[PDB]
Amino acid sequence: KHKILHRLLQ
Amino acid sequence: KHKILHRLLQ
Amino acid sequence: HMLSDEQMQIINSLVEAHHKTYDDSYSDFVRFRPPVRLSMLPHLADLVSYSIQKVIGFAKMIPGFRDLTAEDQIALLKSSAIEIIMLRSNQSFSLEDMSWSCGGPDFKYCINDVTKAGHTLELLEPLVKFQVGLKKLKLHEEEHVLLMAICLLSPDRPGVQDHVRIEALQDRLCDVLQAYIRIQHPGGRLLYAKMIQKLADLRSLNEEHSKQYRSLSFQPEHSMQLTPLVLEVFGSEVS
Amino acid sequence: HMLSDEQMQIINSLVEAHHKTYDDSYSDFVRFRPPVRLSMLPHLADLVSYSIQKVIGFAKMIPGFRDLTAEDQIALLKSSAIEIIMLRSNQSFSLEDMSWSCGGPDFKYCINDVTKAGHTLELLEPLVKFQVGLKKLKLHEEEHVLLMAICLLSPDRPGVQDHVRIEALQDRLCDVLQAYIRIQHPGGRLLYAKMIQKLADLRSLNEEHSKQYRSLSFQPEHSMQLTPLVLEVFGSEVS
Ligand SMILES: C=C1/C(=C\C=C2/CCC[C@]3(C)[C@@H]([C@H](C)C/C=C/C(C)(C)O)CC[C@@H]23)[C@H](O)[C@@H](O)C[C@@H]1O
Ligand SMILES: C=C1/C(=C\C=C2/CCC[C@]3(C)[C@@H]([C@H](C)C/C=C/C(C)(C)O)CC[C@@H]23)[C@H](O)[C@@H](O)C[C@@H]1O
Repeated sequence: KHKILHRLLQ
Repeated sequence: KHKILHRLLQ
Repeated sequence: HMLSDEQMQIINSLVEAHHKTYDDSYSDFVRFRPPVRLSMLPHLADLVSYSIQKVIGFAKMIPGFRDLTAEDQIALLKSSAIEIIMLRSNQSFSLEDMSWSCGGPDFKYCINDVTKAGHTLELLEPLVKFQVGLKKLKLHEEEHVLLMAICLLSPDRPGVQDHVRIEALQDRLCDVLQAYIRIQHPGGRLLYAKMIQKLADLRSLNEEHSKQYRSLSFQPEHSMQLTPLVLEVFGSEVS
Repeated sequence: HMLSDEQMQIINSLVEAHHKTYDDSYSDFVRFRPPVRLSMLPHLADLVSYSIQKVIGFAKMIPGFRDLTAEDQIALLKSSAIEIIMLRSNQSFSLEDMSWSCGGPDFKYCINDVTKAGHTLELLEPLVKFQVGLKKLKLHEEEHVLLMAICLLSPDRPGVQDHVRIEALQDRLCDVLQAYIRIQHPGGRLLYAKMIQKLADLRSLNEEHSKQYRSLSFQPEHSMQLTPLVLEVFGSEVS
């Protein structure tokens, strides 16, 4: 879950 | 799951 | 030989279904995120998402589709949606330009436009050859919509439960198409076999698109550019 | 009394963080689905989604944020993102027009624009009063960015694990803000209390937005207009 947030958070 | 498809399929 | 009353009623409703769901003015396109020349992924995501909504609308008006179970309706649409978009896009395709022209140079899509949406010639070459060979068939609108309905109503797709019912529906549509071509299409003795070959080509195009779509969907900086409807339909969730 | 070297380094980095993540030209806005006057939900969804990406970028440059656990980083952003967008939007807000002006009449948002995105005066009235009272404070950019960082670094949010660490970070930022106002803001004896009141108002605005966002997210014909990032950040999933 939160796939995009993890990517954006580096 | 498929929430939008169900709605679009009436 | 001629066509029956029930056979032409099928043709009538399928033609009306397509006219109601394919807008030749393309004026809705100014609502999409604009094209930029993965520069083109926002615009093409919105284009495909809009086109999925139209395919669902077309499907709902195919005789007997709405009487299938919700799961079968989802199954058929998740497996066939990209194929019907490929088939329906032939209406905007030009042999002269080798591209799809949608009422305005902003909405004219060449092959290089689609590489800027994350796809490769491994998909775009067979796709353009598919479109040109399909355009050379010069299908009547009757034949075009019958082929979309036949493609949609294929029982040999993952997830379908009522194999028997879907096949009977597709069988009746094939009967209509074969009869229409023999009676109404001058010189179409070879046309039905060619159209069924195009359905084969679409499976190959579908396979390659699914492969390249996995790359997009696995990189969050690209998948975040997609739409929720595209994520649903092209995603791997099973009912 | 004056500010320490470490206190002004915090101010330096926070100011740079905001300049790098707030583009005064608003030229990126032509990439959003266009505004239409729920007519405005596509455009405002794209606006908010873009703004979330900038808030994540700002957050990442707050001293100590990136050293928190991934879950705490997610927790703080999911709870505070809408508040920081409300705070950061004050930069485009005009007292004269009572609206947000983003370089072009197409990107000028009045209250009625936001009702066409599914929201009600129950949210839009306190929001506009919030903006006008915040604009009347005439904050220095230093104070503006400190308040965004303080808002973001609140330990009293659902999901946070390292209460102690987040509070220490927020404590240091409040220390900086209080000292900055006393030394650098002529006549600011009451300013710090007012700014902390604005943080209270944001909680109330957040609460009301979450309520109205549930309506959108529960109707698939509206939620399908949102973006995947907006669905994630404003959604109810917990790590
Ligand atoms: C959609 C339609 C039209 C053109 C279709 C096209 C031309 C652009 C590229 C397209 C979408 C292909 C590309 C592989 C898809 C990628 C999708 C993601 C990036 C998600 O993988 C597939 C078909 C292709 C016309 O506008 C009009 O005929 C209406 C019609 O419905
Ligand atoms: C976002 C920013 C800017 C304006 C902000 C605004 C004005 C439009 C309405 C807005 C988004 C509110 C509305 C409740 C949100 C609804 C969201 C969904 C429909 C998902 O519920 C909240 C803030 C409001 C400026 O463009 C500029 O200052 C950059 C800044 O970041």
